[PDB]
Amino acid sequence: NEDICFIAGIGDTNGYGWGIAKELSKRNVKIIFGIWPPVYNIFMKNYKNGKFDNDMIIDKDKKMNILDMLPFDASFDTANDIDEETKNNKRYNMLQNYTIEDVANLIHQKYGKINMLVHSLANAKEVQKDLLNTSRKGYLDALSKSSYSLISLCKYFVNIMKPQSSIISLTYHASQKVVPGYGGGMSSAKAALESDTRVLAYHLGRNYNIRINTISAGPLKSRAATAINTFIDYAIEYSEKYAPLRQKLLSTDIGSVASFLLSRESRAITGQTIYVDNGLNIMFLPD
Amino acid sequence: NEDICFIAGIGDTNGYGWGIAKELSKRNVKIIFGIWPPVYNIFMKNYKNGKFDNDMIIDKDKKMNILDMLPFDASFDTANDIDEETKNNKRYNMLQNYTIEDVANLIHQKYGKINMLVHSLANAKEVQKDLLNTSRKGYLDALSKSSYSLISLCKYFVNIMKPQSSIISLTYHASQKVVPGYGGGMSSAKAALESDTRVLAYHLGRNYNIRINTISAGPLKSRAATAINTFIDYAIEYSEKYAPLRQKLLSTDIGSVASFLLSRESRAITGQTIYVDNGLNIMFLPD
Amino acid sequence: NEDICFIAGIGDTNGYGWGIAKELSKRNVKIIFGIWPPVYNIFMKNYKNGKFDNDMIIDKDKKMNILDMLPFDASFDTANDIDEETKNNKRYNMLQNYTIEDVANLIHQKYGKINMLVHSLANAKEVQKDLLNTSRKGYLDALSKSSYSLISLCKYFVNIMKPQSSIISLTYHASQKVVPGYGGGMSSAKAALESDTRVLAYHLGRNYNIRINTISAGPLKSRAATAINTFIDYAIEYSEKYAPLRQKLLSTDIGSVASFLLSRESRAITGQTIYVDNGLNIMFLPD
Amino acid sequence: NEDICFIAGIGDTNGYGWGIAKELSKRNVKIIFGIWPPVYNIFMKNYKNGKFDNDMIIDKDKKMNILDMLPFDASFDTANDIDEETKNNKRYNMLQNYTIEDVANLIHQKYGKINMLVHSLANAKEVQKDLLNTSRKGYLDALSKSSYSLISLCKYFVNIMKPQSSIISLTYHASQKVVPGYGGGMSSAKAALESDTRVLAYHLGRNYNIRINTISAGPLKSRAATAINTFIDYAIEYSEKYAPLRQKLLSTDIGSVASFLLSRESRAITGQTIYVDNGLNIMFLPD
Ligand SMILES: NC(=O)c1ccc[n+]([C@@H]2O[C@H](COP(=O)([O-])OP(=O)(O)OC[C@H]3O[C@@H](n4cnc5c(N)ncnc54)[C@H](O)[C@@H]3O)[C@@H](O)[C@H]2O)c1
Ligand SMILES: NC(=O)c1ccc[n+]([C@@H]2O[C@H](COP(=O)([O-])OP(=O)(O)OC[C@H]3O[C@@H](n4cnc5c(N)ncnc54)[C@H](O)[C@@H]3O)[C@@H](O)[C@H]2O)c1
Ligand SMILES: NC(=O)c1ccc[n+]([C@@H]2O[C@H](COP(=O)([O-])OP(=O)(O)OC[C@H]3O[C@@H](n4cnc5c(N)ncnc54)[C@H](O)[C@@H]3O)[C@@H](O)[C@H]2O)c1
Ligand SMILES: NC(=O)c1ccc[n+]([C@@H]2O[C@H](COP(=O)([O-])OP(=O)(O)OC[C@H]3O[C@@H](n4cnc5c(N)ncnc54)[C@H](O)[C@@H]3O)[C@@H](O)[C@H]2O)c1
Ligand SMILES: OCc1ccc(Oc2ccc(Cl)cc2Cl)c(O)c1
Ligand SMILES: OCc1ccc(Oc2ccc(Cl)cc2Cl)c(O)c1
Ligand SMILES: OCc1ccc(Oc2ccc(Cl)cc2Cl)c(O)c1
Ligand SMILES: OCc1ccc(Oc2ccc(Cl)cc2Cl)c(O)c1
Repeated sequence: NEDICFIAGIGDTNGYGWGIAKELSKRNVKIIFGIWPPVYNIFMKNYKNGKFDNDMIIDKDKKMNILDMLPFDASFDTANDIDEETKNNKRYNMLQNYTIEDVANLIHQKYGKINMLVHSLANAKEVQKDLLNTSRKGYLDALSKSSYSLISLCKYFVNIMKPQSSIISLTYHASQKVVPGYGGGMSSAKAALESDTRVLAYHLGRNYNIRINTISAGPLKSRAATAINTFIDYAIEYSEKYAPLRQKLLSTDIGSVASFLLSRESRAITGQTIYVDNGLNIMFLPD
Repeated sequence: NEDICFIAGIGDTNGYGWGIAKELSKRNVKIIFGIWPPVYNIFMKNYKNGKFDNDMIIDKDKKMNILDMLPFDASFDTANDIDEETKNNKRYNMLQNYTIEDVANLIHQKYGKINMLVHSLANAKEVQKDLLNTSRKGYLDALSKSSYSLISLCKYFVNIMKPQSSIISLTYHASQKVVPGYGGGMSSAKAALESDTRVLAYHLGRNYNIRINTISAGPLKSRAATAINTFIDYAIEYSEKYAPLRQKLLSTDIGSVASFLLSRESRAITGQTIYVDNGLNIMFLPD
Repeated sequence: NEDICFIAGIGDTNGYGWGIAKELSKRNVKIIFGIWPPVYNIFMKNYKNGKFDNDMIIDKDKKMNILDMLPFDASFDTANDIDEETKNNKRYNMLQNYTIEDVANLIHQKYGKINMLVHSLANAKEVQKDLLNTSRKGYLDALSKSSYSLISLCKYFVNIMKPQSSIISLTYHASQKVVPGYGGGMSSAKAALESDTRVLAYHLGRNYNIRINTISAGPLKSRAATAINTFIDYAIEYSEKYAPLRQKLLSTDIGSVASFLLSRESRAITGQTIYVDNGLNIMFLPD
Repeated sequence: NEDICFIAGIGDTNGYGWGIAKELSKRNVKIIFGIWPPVYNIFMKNYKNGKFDNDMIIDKDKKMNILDMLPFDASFDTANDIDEETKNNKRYNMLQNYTIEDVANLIHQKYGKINMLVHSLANAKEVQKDLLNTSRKGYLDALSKSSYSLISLCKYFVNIMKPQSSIISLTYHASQKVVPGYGGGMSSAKAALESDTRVLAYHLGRNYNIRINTISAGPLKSRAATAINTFIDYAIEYSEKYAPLRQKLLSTDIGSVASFLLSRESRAITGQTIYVDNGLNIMFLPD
């Protein structure tokens, strides 16, 4: 009663953002979507057209309660940060107040203080090249959009959160062990993120009593996964064959964990990387 | 319903076992206590004399419910392991079916299959001596009671548990980083426990579809903690001053995490060490 | 006989770069210095003036053999990457061929193929602000100069290295555990670096048979350490008081390890973070 | 000179003990072998009959030098620990001073203080059974012989060692990640060993100025490796195909690392697990 969560990084219903939204809904948490401008209008259209009606069903009792849907770009911290090419762009020209500070302000102006924050987004222009062939521009882009965006989101959203609020992001084990196709500095971005989760936990915990953790998810066939070089088909087959738990990993499996970590039940957990991957991370040798 | 939990390692209401019991009770889980014979009688008398009535209060809306109390010694796998001296000992003479196998059979005969199992016990004859000064007997004692007991509980209880059951144990960071005062091969035992948790997640996940995880708890002033000599006041004071979250760590804080890991909501987590310690583990240098 | 090492990141003799140069010298490795342009001329002047003569003494037998000293800026991958403000800058206008590709070319043109590479440099414009107050520009700068620079150096220098060559960089435990004054995204930069060391180890090992590792050094009172917010005086006092080995950490302590990892003796070690810190990293609770 | 190393765990020339001996010999270190009584006689006869002559060749410039060969059983701390049956056993009846304390005293009486100590031994009665199926006796046997033996060697040998001495042992990644086939509580034992290495680095560093580290070696086809059942050919084949460095892992590869960690050149390293495994440990998914 009175819980609000902003979920940054929803493009459709096949990702972890949706799975997190669903499980939170089971707890009656009011959901707000942060949607990347290039895919905002298409998302809105699909929604209006009922494409997601089946995916919104929680069970016999209720449908997902989406409070709001807002364009959100993690590339830009403030209004001042947008360049001419973006201002003049087909998809952006028709929207506004989609930088991180603007979204924080706008949510606060519409619904007040919130208490749950979800970072569920990543990007890397050069993800299809291996680390050794990644440019400076490509590397920094991955860190900017996949790691720095977490820090920015915290800096701006903490002003509009209640004490004892909770924050999560999503990571991948490629930060810790070598995953060949996970290129473009995504492995690097994820390494920074897991470390940043610790440092942030210190500052937010001491200064605001706010917790932050990260979930290291197993493979899910989402939009962005399909962008990597079959990679995702391999990851999923391998996981289902060699993980300790031979079960299909679902986005709601991550969602049920996200929900717990965002609740008061996990009051004593902060700065952690929690693995939700059917135990795959524990294996050395495939058997 | 049909949720039954066996909690192995309860002697009073001051430890993590009680905190886990209270939190599980809040979710309507049936609780069965396994009590070490040296303190079983004192436990029962206190209970009967209503000495724990206060401690069983949940909401003031609700009160803890305990299905059964059973004598239990995690030193003994089967009846045939019990040495003549122990079986005739003043505190054991009067008790029956207290080995790991017998307690498994007993519970199964009385209530059928269970779906939740808690290892919440440790012991070490030589905990007061630092590692270098620990004898072979002392070290092996510590591993036998604090680590092997977990593997044995698993071997015998997996026959009385349903698929998708969950198992948790409790550990301490001294396994990964040096804590002077944590002697006797206790650090050794917790390191083995945390490694055995992975190995067992493999076997139990593939063969039985059963999860196992361990919680690395922060300092609580329990009965056993005081037996370390003072050490625990130091640990508590240090934790409350330097942890990211500066709040008093409660037994029920661990309880609610335990409860989550035991429920179906952590379906995709297995073989992990989950830290519930106000984030202290993430720190390097104090302030 | 015939070993050449390029050391990127020498400003004076109080850092780890110098300590590495010294120990390598003991093995008769030919040393080449990569010196950051802003401090190139001052370094050259001090050298010419004999300020380092005492610091170059190895022992009774010999003086350090410096093959060459070159301006080197890790901010720039190629000639194309330099902007007008830098081209027009007091200290830069008077030098050339100081981008990473130019240095690789120039060394190769002068001395041929080399077999030992050392990354011993970091920078972060906003190091004095905590992570939460660090800007995008500040964060990315730290990653650009402290982490991406390693990848670039490998991409360009592998063309001019022999099979079985070896590469190292320097890191700090702040990537793994929270160190309060280590701000500006340096903790983040170091986290990316340790992870990048793994990914690089894969690519360089499979494609070129080249090894790469990173040394996680304890505190040394160097130029850059003095830039952090007494921090370094605290770090050193604490380390000398609480590390398992109560001895002054010397730059040559790191140098002797760097030397081993750059030699054939460590033929089977790659992608590792090796701690050289008098064991400090193993402690949880100060005693 | 005055460098003397005791190597505990040698039965033939096919293990890591021999490889460590050869590498130490190359540095003019005096070698003393501690040989388990069940294979001591067979070892001596082979040696005397010149069966190891080939294996002792270093450069063809040089040949291994062995100061002494001693019967040694790491099961027994002192003479008073030896059970009547063992002392009268056919293979033990003829031997004397083979406990940890007696071998320490003996070496001290014969050669004075030593500065290098190698634990290169492990055993487990039930290694063929997976963890879940390991008995209490088997598990405790594995910890007693493979882990406790290290602590005991330390306690008794620290009296016959000089300050700035160094101690190494050998471990395997199955402590940290799951390796099916590594049964008997061997994984448990290696996890305890790796934790005890930190705890002992603390005590030994502060009280004696003595270092201790452990090497996590990749697969070598030793005598003991074949006793696991095949398991080791599998491990080797997997390692040579998937490791960053695709070259055959040799015993002397471990030897040279051991030699570095035992020398004064690793003065600032203590309590670490150093991986010498062609970088396999850093990988997540194969190709
Ligand atoms: N899918 C997997 O297998 C997997 C495994 C581990 C971790 N993850 C992580 O989970 C998170 C969610 O991704 P997903 O797997 O659900 O795929 P997804 O495509 O559903 O989610 C990624 C979202 O990030 C958004 N995004 C990209 N750039 C952005 C920017 N600059 N500003 C704002 N939004 C931007 C995209 O619109 C997209 O909706 C990611 O951080 C990913 O790294 C995914
Ligand atoms: N209290 C802390 O600070 C702390 C921190 C980390 C982990 N832990 C862990 O939590 C668990 C419980 O300890 P606690 O702190 O709650 O103290 P506690 O005394 O409340 O719990 C220990 C219980 O284990 C029982 N026990 C001991 N040996 C037994 C045997 N052979 N068979 C059956 N039962 C036996 C004892 O009777 C006792 O009731 C332990 O595993 C401990 O390692 C405690
Ligand atoms: N000193 C410590 O306590 C400590 C502890 C752990 C790690 N380290 C690491 O050791 C490495 C060496 O630093 P140090 O401690 O010897 O101090 P240092 O100042 O002697 O070395 C840092 C060098 O990096 C150079 N540099 C900065 N920006 C550069 C750029 N854009 N291009 C090229 N060079 C640039 C500087 O000129 C300087 O000489 C650093 O990576 C540091 O992070 C230091
Ligand atoms: N070979 C590998 O693949 C591998 C990989 C990682 C670690 N290791 C480790 O290396 C060490 C040596 O094993 P190895 O692979 O060289 O096989 P090995 O047979 O060459 O070494 C084992 C030696 O230990 C001796 N030993 C056993 N019990 C003893 C006791 N109670 N007292 C004294 N000596 C005893 C045996 O006689 C044998 O000579 C072990 O600790 C093992 O765990 C080996
Ligand atoms: O199965 C592993 C896996 C699949 C998808 C992932 O998400 C991304 C990967 C790359 C990029 Cl550019 C963006 C995103 Cl959202 C991910 O992190 C890990
Ligand atoms: O605050 C840290 C801490 C306190 C108590 C603990 O529990 C024990 C410690 C020693 C022994 Cl012999 C038995 C137990 Cl139950 C523990 O594991 C960690
Ligand atoms: O004692 C810990 C410590 C001291 C100095 C360090 O090096 C730097 C720190 C910050 C910046 Cl901007 C640049 C460099 Cl070279 C470092 O990494 C860690
Ligand atoms: O290739 C991995 C590997 C092979 C052999 C090993 O050594 C032993 C394994 C089991 C037992 Cl009973 C005794 C020893 Cl010496 C080991 O530790 C790891």
